Amino acid sequence: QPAHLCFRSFVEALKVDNDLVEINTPIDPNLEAAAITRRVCETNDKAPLFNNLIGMKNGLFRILGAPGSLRKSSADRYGRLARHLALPPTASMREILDKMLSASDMPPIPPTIVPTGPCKENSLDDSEFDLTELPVPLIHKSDGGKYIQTYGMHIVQSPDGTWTNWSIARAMVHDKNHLTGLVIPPQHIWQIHQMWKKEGRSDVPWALAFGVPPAAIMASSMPIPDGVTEAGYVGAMTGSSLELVKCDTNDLYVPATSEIVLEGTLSISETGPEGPFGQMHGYIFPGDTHLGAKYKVNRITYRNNAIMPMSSCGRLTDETHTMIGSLAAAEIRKLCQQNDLPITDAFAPFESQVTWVALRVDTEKLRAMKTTSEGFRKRVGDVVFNHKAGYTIHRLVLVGDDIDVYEGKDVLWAFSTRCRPGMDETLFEDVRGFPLIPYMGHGNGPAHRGGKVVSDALMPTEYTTGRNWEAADFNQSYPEDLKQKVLDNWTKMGFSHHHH
Amino acid sequence: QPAHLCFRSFVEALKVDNDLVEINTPIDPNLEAAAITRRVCETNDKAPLFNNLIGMKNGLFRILGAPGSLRKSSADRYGRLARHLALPPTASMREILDKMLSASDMPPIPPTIVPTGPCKENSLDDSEFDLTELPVPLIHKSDGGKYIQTYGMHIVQSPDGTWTNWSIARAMVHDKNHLTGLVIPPQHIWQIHQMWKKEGRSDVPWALAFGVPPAAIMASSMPIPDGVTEAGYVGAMTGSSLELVKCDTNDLYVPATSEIVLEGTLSISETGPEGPFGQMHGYIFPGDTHLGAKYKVNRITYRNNAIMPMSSCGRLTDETHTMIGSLAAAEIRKLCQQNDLPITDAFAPFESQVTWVALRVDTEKLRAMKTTSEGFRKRVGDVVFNHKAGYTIHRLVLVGDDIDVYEGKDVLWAFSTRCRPGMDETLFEDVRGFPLIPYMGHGNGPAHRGGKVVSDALMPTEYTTGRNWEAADFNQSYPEDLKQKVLDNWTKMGFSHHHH
Ligand SMILES: Cc1cc2c3c(c1C)C(C)(C)C[C@@H](O)N3c1c(nc(O)[nH]c1=O)N2C[C@H](O)[C@H](O)[C@H](O)COP(=O)(O)O
Ligand SMILES: Cc1cc2c3c(c1C)C(C)(C)C[C@@H](O)N3c1c(nc(O)[nH]c1=O)N2C[C@H](O)[C@H](O)[C@H](O)COP(=O)(O)O
Ligand SMILES: [K+]
Ligand SMILES: [K+]
Ligand SMILES: [K+]
Ligand SMILES: [K+]
Ligand SMILES: [Mn+2]
Ligand SMILES: [Mn+2]
Repeated sequence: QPAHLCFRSFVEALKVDNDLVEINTPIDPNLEAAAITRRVCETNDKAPLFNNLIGMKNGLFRILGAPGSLRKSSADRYGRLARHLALPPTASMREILDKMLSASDMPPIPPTIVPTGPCKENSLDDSEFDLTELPVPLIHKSDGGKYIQTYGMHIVQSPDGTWTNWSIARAMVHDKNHLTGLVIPPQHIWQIHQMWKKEGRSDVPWALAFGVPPAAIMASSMPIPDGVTEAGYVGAMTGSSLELVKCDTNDLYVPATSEIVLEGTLSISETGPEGPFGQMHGYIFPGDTHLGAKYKVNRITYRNNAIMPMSSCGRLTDETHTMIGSLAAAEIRKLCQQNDLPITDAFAPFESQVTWVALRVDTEKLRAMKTTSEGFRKRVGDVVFNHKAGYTIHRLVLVGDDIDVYEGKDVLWAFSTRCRPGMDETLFEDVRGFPLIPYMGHGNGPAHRGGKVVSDALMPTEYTTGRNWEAADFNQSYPEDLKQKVLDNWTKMGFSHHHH
Repeated sequence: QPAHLCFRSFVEALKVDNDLVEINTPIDPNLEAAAITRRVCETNDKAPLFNNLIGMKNGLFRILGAPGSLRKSSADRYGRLARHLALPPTASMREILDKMLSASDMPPIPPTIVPTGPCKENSLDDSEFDLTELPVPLIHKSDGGKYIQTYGMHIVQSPDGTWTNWSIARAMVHDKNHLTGLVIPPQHIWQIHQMWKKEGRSDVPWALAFGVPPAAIMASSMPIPDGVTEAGYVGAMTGSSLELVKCDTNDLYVPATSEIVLEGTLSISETGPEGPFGQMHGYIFPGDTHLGAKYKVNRITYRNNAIMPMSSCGRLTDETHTMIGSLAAAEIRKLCQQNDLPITDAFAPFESQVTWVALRVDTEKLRAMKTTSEGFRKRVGDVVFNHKAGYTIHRLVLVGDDIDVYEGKDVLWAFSTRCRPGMDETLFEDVRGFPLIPYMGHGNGPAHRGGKVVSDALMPTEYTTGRNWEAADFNQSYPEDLKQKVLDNWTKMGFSHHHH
């Protein structure tokens, strides 16, 4: 099976790419696996495959860390991401985001039901598993539980059967047969939970699939629109219908090659302690436990020699930056274009801990609008911050055509030099805030409202007659024939490879 | 003579450090020298010494580019700066800034007058030079003139003789015997010019010395207090009295080993076209010529085989970032401590294009003040933004004890995650602004007022009971014995030098 359609094939692809280290000696799931993974993420090293987990029993489980993290070289920086999508490993960020947006103007390709697949190779009923006995990792030293769920896909369906959502949301082991996790607005798992709660008749049929098709975990991490079934979007994106098999104890459908599948229910009434968790902005507040949603597990099915993917998230750079930030940015690009705003490109700079999105403006288009910074800031911020795709993002930075939004150094340059503090910004206090950001949920103001800003790093003439500066840099402040002469004589004179 | 006391010795020190490239083939001062220098600055390469300048006549002149720029390795990153001050080349930023502040609580060491020195080896009178015939560089393609003055020291004295100031301010050739340049408030050259203008009797006696003692050019770049003679400050800092020789045509005194000396007058009445210039924020606005101050040159004296230092300034990283930003930060640290604020460290992040200063707070001290973010922001901003040492700085970022302000990644992390936009900031509109920043002088609001902000990246409990988080990073989220185990097994497992 292809790497983008089968997680086991994806692991082999990373091996073959010399982007994997197989660790075959015993590693403790209590902190050690995650500490190695954290080190990998902080240094852009090879992904670790832990083949010998202390406490693995009857095939459950190996761990792959850092599945969507960065590579060290510039040339294949995003190569792990590319391998989720059948793209060349030297793909740029723009190419990866365009692949994830491509299905937005295509008919869905609904999934294909097959009678079995590798995820049915083994099963454990209600009397045969205990989630507290599996080698679930403790990811950070102060975490409030063992976070089994950092890179699986929650599967829930609307009561009327018309929408089946696939998403990533964290969950931890509560007891032998229950998890607790985050289910918060405006996320689709929460929106669907609310529909079940309003109907009031039963708990939500649920499945959690780990080691799913890499293209499916990417869509799981992307804010595609309300009511759109991720399976059909991924089918469109990849050009192929995804093969799904029915759960044994409910009527949901899971990827046939899922490594591990939990089947059960998401309660419409019960809660349980959840968190704290070391999270995407780089923090853990020890002892900050709150009540989260509660899931009951009725059945586990799994592949022979099952592998659980794990994100050891926190400070730069891991899946919470490369996937959450970038895929929100992509959806924000599209949303702005659909609202007739002249946005060409969007990216969440890693240096902002993916709390900012830089929006590259087609300033020829802007000039024809004959508008002003105040008006334009307001319009952009009303579109993005009143939509779900803006949820996680607290600062939008508008930049002109000379800035590459995929390069955080240039975004930082433009923000620092072109946006006058106060005057060139509009604050938004009556929008949904992201409470996970420390300055929200642990800050001075309301955890769930406000704290957002549009910062205009367009210069005045970009609205009127055109750019009226040149950069004071080697590229822009010297003529071409001089530049080339300097480059050609560089090593001759005494001064000091693209792949490496 | 020691490197920190003699520019010629400094050049030799860079050679010996393998931090120089001597270019002995012909290089054009029209753009080529500066383009090589710009490339060096953008890549942290070795400093270029142009020994064969097209148009050099009778010893005037060789050029040394990038005299205070960065080195490529992390271990001796600031080594060129260290060599201005007799510090080891592996000196940290904190050590360099502490050396520049050290004379602030020492008695001055006034200079020593000697009868001659190397700067008198050659001279040209009123009938023998023409500034338009010297190999003055064109630094950027759209510059409004040939900027002879990017790394010399202007020397002016108060009318009453009590204060002699040394400072860097840009100047360009106007004609055969005049320069034009920036002389703007609140800078000391402007403050002294105003005193002469108020007296109204004559033009200001002036000298411009190039290739001065490296320790003197550093103090020239630092906002030491009003009325304090830089020579005596440098004498205190270095522990030695600086040797000065009298000018031939006025009664000012220049460093005895200056490479090149211009003697004349700064007009109290005349102006002339000046700029545009590719400047420290990375921009040039072509055609933006304004009237600047006018200097008359009566005499040139110079060393045999004179070398003119040159800053090819613009985008990161050059002397305008490493010296202007850092030395302002140092003075701001001191100013805050003198006003009883609990600041331990200050640095202008390069990523902000040196428009921000991050202030590290001793949060034990802060807690004992029993204050609030609003009050504390206000107090810090009133102290810094109403002083000259805050002139260039438009954003102050307050951070707690866990942030290393010398590491821009950590400053960016804390600003992005701990400061709520709007709520955690105070805008200052009734302070002096820095008009050179594009969003000031070419922006939407008054070029000379406002546009400043204090951004509080202290968390709420840092004012009350103490830090209540741990970072979700390898250092803070794993116990010590685990960390060391991981590091010790790193290469054994399969994963991947301080000097490199
Ligand atoms: C890639 C990725 C995404 C997320 C998460 C993680 C990773 C690795 C964790 C490591 C598990 C950390 C956790 O904070 N986490 C997470 C989460 N969204 C939540 O509601 N709850 C969460 O606990 N997202 C983001 C969501 O996946 C996206 O916002 C997506 O858009 C949701 O899908 P949908 O509602 O649009 O269908
Ligand atoms: C290191 C350095 C400092 C400065 C400059 C440059 C370099 C390399 C130029 C490349 C020439 C660019 C120019 O923008 N420039 C410059 C300038 N200050 C100005 O009033 N005018 C200027 O044109 N400073 C800053 C000043 O040197 C300091 O602010 C110092 O504090 C002044 O001394 P004082 O008034 O405190 O005595
Ligand atoms: K999704
Ligand atoms: K602006
Ligand atoms: K000075
Ligand atoms: K704050
Ligand atoms: Mn969805
Ligand atoms: Mn001074």
